[PDB]
Amino acid sequence: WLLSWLTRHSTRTQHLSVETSYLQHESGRISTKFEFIPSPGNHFIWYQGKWIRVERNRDMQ
Amino acid sequence: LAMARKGAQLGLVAFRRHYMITLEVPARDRSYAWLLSWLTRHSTRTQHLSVETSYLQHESGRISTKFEFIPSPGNHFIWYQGKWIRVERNRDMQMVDLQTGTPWESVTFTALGTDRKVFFNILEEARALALQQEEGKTVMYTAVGSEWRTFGYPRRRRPLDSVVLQQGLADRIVKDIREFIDNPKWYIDRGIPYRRGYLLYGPPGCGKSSFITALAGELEHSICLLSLTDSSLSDDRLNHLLSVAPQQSLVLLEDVDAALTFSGLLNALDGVASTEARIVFMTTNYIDRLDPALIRPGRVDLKEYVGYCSHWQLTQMFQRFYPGQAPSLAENFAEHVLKATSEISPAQVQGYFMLYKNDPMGAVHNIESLR
Amino acid sequence: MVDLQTGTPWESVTFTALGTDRKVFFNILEEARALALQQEEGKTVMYTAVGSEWRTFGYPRRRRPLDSVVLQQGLADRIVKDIREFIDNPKWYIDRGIPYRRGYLLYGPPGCGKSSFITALAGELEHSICLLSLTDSSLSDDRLNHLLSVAPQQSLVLLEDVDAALTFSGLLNALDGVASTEARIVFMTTNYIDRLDPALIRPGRVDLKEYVGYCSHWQLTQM
Amino acid sequence: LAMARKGAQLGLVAFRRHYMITLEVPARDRSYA
Ligand SMILES: Nc1ncnc2c1ncn2[C@@H]1O[C@H](COP(=O)(O)OP(=O)(O)O)[C@@H](O)[C@H]1O
Ligand SMILES: Nc1ncnc2c1ncn2[C@@H]1O[C@H](COP(=O)(O)OP(=O)(O)O)[C@@H](O)[C@H]1O
Ligand SMILES: [Mg+2]
Ligand SMILES: [Mg+2]
Repeated sequence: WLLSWLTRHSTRTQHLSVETSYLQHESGRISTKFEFIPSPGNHFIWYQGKWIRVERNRDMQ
Repeated sequence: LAMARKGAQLGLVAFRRHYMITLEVPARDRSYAWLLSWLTRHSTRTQHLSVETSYLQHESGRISTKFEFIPSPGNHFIWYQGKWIRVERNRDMQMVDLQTGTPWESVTFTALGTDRKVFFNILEEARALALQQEEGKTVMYTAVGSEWRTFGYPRRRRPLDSVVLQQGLADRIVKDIREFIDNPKWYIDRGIPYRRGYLLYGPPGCGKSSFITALAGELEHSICLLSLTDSSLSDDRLNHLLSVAPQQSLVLLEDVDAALTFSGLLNALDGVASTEARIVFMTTNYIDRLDPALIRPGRVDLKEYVGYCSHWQLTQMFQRFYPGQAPSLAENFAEHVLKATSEISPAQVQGYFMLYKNDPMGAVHNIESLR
Repeated sequence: MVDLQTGTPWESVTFTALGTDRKVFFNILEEARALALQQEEGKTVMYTAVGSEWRTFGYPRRRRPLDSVVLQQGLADRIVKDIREFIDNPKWYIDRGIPYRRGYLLYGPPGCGKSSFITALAGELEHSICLLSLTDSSLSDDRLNHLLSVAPQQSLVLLEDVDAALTFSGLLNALDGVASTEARIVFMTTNYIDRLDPALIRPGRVDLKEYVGYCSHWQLTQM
Repeated sequence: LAMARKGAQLGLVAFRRHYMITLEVPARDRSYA
């Protein structure tokens, strides 16, 4: 929910990661749609208030 | 102090650069194959490559081995519409436990340009490649009691050009069925059951069951074969099986003339308490046993007769079984064939060419044996 | 660490060359494949129908070479050409609406090599065999239609002593069934051709009639 | 300071060699045998 809102709200973003939907229904029918979310790192977005620092970071766990 | 001040400024500059740069990272999301395959085709001149081996050991003693090459761990430089792009595939100290116990893999694409219209094309190209590589197959379903299960391997799609009927006879049915799939809102909004009826009738061996087999493969739909001569089939067995049919499928009935009763067939064909997106096809070798009121709109939305071979069917079938021949040979043949036979079904034309496979001119000189 | 198989270190092998041409490694991988495949030798796996299902029958037999069954000259090559033409041309059938199936009939005196040759032919083409004798007691009309409808890919169907044929009327959909799998080759063996109907051996059901006779002068020199 | 200066020049030369050097790596894809 959060990630979808981020992409919808910004509409103008640089670092993005690709998630692929492989809805291979058992009929030979393959349905593929692309859902875009921000990539590994930090982003800045504009809201009613001042610029907000958003960060998505990976760990060793 | 001096080093710390220099380091902080550098990092800030990189972030500003990142805004005017571009980064994409996919991690084991089944995008690797599509992206990587496009990369090798696009570069054509590459140094560091890794080998993935395909071991398609079909159970027949047959071992099939092919090598698929992809770039190795590290970085590469490619030339595109924009300025030179730095592509890197890098390994990490983290580990995946899901599939095979292998290192986590990250692929990063960094470009000089500030326009993001480029990658939309790149991803789509990979989808085109992956679907071009794979070939569609029609999945067949067989009723095992009250449920459906896959039957053998996915069969290869018989092309629609093989079943050769009169001109405009195949195109009129295609228009009706393509309209049904592309308009799901017109039905439910108006409370109409989202179902479409079709009937093909005629003498045996005309192509009633032949055409329906090839139509589903073109539309990327499955088929539910059902002969009305089974011994373990009853009335209650059939009502359930037609309600749990896979989506994007066509229901086929063979030799409806032997109807099971006629009065009990009403609620079976058009049941209000039934699923949506159901397409039914009906084939009967003898129309002289069905009631004319059975084929009205609501149950059958298009009546069409499938007759013997016409001149249009003979000229085209002669070119399928004997390609590369002169057009005049596909006129002397169709001329004398109809002159020696009053009525001839395609099943007899399909079997006659089996005596002279890939042997033109023999069919014109040996028409009298068909008496 | 690998947790999949055995708890071993993950292993990577690197080949590094100074030269700028990539023609070298293409040869290296190919030679390695040849070495491993030369060592192993293929075996023909035999399958037997136990009622309505299929089960393995004994161990994989050692492939009897095709030169062991010694028939007249040109008889082994004509059958190889006909069946290799069928396997290597799957597009010629479906495009023309013909069922992708091939019929074969072998007739002659008993003990001439009809069933012997079929054992060696599948080994040459690296195909399996589905043994089926026409003397079973639990076999009926519907029982045979099911077994013939799920054939393994790259396999040959064998029939023993077709002369003693289960009913004849129910055999029509069994021989040429529209609802059957693709890439299916059927073989028929009868020790007496004087019991089959002439309309039973037409194209569509039987695509090649072949007689197996006694030893000629050429066969004695080779044996 | 000294260490940082030396590393930058050396590392770049290797990258130039990477284009002029071919590499093949298989990883436990049943090609090891
Ligand atoms: N109109 C046609 N064009 C090409 N082939 C046909 C046609 N009609 C029938 N055939 C061939 O006849 C065979 C069986 O036809 P079938 O579907 O059993 O006829 P029906 O279902 O009308 O009794 C198939 O192998 C098919 O290729
Ligand atoms: N043409 C042949 N060449 C070599 N051996 C043969 C030949 N024909 C038959 N045999 C031998 O005969 C035995 C049984 O033959 P079989 O396959 O039962 O004959 P059929 O099946 O024609 O009745 C086998 O041991 C086989 O080695
Ligand atoms: Mg029919
Ligand atoms: Mg015998």
